[PDB]
Amino acid sequence: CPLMVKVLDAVRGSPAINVAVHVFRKAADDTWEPFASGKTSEPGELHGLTTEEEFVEGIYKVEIDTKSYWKALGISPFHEHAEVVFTANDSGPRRYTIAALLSPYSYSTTAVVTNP
Amino acid sequence: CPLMVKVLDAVRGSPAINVAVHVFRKAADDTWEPFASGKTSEPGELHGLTTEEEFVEGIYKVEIDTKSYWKALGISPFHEHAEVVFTANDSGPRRYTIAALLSPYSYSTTAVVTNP
Amino acid sequence: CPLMVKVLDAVRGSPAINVAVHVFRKAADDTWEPFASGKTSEPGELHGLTTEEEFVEGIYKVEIDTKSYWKALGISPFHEHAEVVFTANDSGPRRYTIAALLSPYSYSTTAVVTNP
Amino acid sequence: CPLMVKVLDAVRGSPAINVAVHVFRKAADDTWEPFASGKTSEPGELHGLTTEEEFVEGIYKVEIDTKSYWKALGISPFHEHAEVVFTANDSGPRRYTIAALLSPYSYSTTAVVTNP
Repeated sequence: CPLMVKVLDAVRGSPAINVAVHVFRKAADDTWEPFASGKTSEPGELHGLTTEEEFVEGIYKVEIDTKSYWKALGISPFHEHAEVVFTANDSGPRRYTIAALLSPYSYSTTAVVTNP
Repeated sequence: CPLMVKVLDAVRGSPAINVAVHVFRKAADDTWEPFASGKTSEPGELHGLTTEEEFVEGIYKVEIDTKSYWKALGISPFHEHAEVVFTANDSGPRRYTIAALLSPYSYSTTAVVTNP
Repeated sequence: CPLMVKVLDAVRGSPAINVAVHVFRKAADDTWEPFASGKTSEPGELHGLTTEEEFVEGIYKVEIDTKSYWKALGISPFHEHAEVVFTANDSGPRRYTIAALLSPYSYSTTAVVTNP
Repeated sequence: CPLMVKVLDAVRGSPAINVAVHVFRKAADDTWEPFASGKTSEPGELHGLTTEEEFVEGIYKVEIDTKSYWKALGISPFHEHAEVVFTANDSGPRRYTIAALLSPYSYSTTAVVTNP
């Protein structure tokens, strides 16, 4: 798993479950092309997005469908989605965790990059 | 001001100066049209992006060029930029402050929305 | 002002009004002596806590009564309060802004430190 | 494990390793008495602080020794420590994760409370 997404709900103090997440990779022609997607699990995580072979260096975007999550809870949100845009770099072996901490009018995102 | 952006540096405990900011508005053909741009000042703020008249209802994207900010300080950060995407003015004119708090591998962004 | 506190509500996207704040200073006998207190105003700010003369070097604690804030809105939050503990003025007078961004089960706090 | 602590470094994008963490419980006489402590592991976590039997309802404080962590990295920090103060509540079965995301001049803390 070179790429995992973890989403937390700062209002309820809980994993954010059933959050849609879409990953895109920037193509040679500079448009965003679909790469992987899924929905977060009960632990708030999305595993199995990609493989070491497929996850080559390049620019990626992770879009987290925050608005739909809040709407499901009846809470009026600010953002359409949370967007995380980064370059994958081969720099020796690496695993990327993209974490997001959600509130209705605020989010934080952190990258935890480790070497197994 | 109907739209202001404020950027803070969590490493230095200071406003983030000279950060480039680009604002886009989603067009009828679902493309991101350039709307406004500027750079943060010494207090870490960007004022004067738009006017109440020009700032109509729509979906806006505020792009904060965090990578260039970090690189100029000698840090190779994780993200390319911070993106903030939101519907504005859909229940009438509001004033929006988009704040961002920057660290090399993490950022948070908050919206403060007031009714004039 | 040598010390200002600003508090934002991440649920509502608004300043956090009427939040009680208590400031302490560590005494020679290592107890926390009351230093100043107040409540945030409509812009979510608390000004006028102290003066450059009174705000000597020391270890200070800013206690933000977040629990009472949430409870008044109908939310049972996780934390009792937010505590911010720091050495101040040890390389001469500075101006400190202590910011806090509140959610029911999460908060962040940032310091912006400037030299007048 | 009814109580776990997880600490992340927002500057390096990594778990925060070898961070001292002290837990206190508020005694009948209203003073803070030592309850548990340890240092974070390579994954940035501290497990095994307490047991279900010992972790009774009451007010707890988790102190995270952030200053020492930054100092070890040669980075000048703002806070003496990060302090998390909360009431443990029996509300059916519960597991508490106290997460902290560290920057030199800012931290966030989140409680993730789940039911196994």
